Amino acid sequence: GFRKMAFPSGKVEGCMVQVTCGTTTLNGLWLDDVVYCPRHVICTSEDMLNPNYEDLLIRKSNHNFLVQAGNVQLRVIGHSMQNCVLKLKVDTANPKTPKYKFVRIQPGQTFSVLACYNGSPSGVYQCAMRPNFTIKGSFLNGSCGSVGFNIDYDCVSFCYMHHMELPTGVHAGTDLEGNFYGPFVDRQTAQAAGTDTTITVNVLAWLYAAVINGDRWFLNRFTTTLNDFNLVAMKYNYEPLTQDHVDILGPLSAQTGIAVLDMCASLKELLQNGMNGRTILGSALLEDEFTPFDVV
Amino acid sequence: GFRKMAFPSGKVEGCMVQVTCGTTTLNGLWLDDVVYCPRHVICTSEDMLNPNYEDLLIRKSNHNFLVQAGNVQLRVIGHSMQNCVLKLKVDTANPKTPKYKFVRIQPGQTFSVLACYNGSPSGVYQCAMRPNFTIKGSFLNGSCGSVGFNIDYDCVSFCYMHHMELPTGVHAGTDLEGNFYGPFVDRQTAQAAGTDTTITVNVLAWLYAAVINGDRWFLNRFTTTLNDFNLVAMKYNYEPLTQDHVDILGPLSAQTGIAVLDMCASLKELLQNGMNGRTILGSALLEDEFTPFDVVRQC
Repeated sequence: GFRKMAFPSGKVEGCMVQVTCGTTTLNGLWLDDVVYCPRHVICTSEDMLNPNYEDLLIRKSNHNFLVQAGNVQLRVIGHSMQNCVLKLKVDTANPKTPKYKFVRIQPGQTFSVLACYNGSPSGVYQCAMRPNFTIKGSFLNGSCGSVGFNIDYDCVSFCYMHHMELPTGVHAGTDLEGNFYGPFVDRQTAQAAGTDTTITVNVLAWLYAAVINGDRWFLNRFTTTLNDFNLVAMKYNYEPLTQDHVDILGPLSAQTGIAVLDMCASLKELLQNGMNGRTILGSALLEDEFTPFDVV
Repeated sequence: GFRKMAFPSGKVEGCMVQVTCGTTTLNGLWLDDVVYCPRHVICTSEDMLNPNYEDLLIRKSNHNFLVQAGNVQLRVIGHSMQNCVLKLKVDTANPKTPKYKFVRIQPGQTFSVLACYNGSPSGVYQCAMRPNFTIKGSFLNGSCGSVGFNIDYDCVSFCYMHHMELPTGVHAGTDLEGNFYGPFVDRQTAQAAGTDTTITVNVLAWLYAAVINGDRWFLNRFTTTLNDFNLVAMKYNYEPLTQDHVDILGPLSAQTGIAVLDMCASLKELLQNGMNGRTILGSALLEDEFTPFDVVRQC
């Protein structure tokens, strides 16, 4: 918990391509002989109020789509839709295609984002899917989109594709089968995310991290109960805690000797009172974007 | 300036190898037909207090060094020391060598770090060189080193190579010509970094970013002198502002309508009042790891 690290992006950098239809250019993902991108790329400024993606797409032809892989143009030989992602079939398969799978994550899980600006991968950052199903991303100077992923050995797990900025600085998107995370639609219309909350089990995992790293000043002699803790949590805008969360933290409790409900008592008192001038793990903020697995 | 973003690491990943000497294995950088790595790889555990690097190196021959680029073994055909870096000549140039250059940075400047854990690249993060010439990196689960860079257009600027964790959590290292940043040496003797101060010019550039994104609540009607600002800033462990910092921010004060010394007056009030509970650019802390250059790119 020293610093929020992202996975190295190299395996993903060679899958990014630019996709143009009309005036709209944005980022696509090129795997085997298929390019994936948000289906809203076929829309024009006027289509976006309330489009019929079915209709507009049947009126589209292969030569309407310009796909650039660097300075190499890819010829589109087919297209289909799968929920909110358009699949463009291309003449050539990507020789840089890594071992990969598509997965869907849950709120509270973390991943790395390779962000597009000005038509190329330009930034990488680590983040978490919020409980309101948004991502607190960087959108400055707009964007050309982004892809979220994890690396598990040689295998890349793609878990997120960006579709839109929300009125707040946050982002919403889909998994790679085009299913949205959260209660959003890919139209131009009033949409606001639900209330965000702090991800409690990650905060706990992060305090476990500090104790391992020697920061121990917040421990106290007391315990609490799930029910007593959860009533305090809801008051402070923190997610409830379940027996599953307790189970998942069990390794950290057995390694450290601090029971989970004993550490919840520490977290309970940190809410009500605060850090004063002491810091945890060199940070004076409560971090909730480190998962248990991340602390390892 | 919402998220601290790092540069995509791929051009650097193709350059990381693994140098072994005796029982020590750590990360090296393979550019053209040279491998660069910390000279202390030739050190026995006994030698770390008072190592005689010239004595230790004259006693090595080329096949003492084991260089592995993933699965391939590279063959060492010569070696030389250049300050605190070992240069290992190998018989095959790296076919993945990017356009690159070696630059020495100054404190306050930012760069991305590709961190080696368990013999391979495994994490990437963005940081600044602190004014005491250390990095608040991340040291855990058996580091094998790291390499710092910026990417501009398509050229990689390599600026940092990690050598040691200091007894604090911070890390210290050299540029790629082997000169240490700061007053450190590559021996395990008592070394302590000077006080870490806040990089005043980066906070100001951040604040300008926040005005540009429409946050204005911290602004006040006052202005200050440079010498009065610096007198107050020092009592909070903020670096002093120089005239060069003022000029460098000029672009932002033009775009924004707020003079530099106007914005300093607002920073003075923030330090005196705290943020209450409010936030700037989403942050509840004053952020000092974005440079004016970083800020003028996004804004």
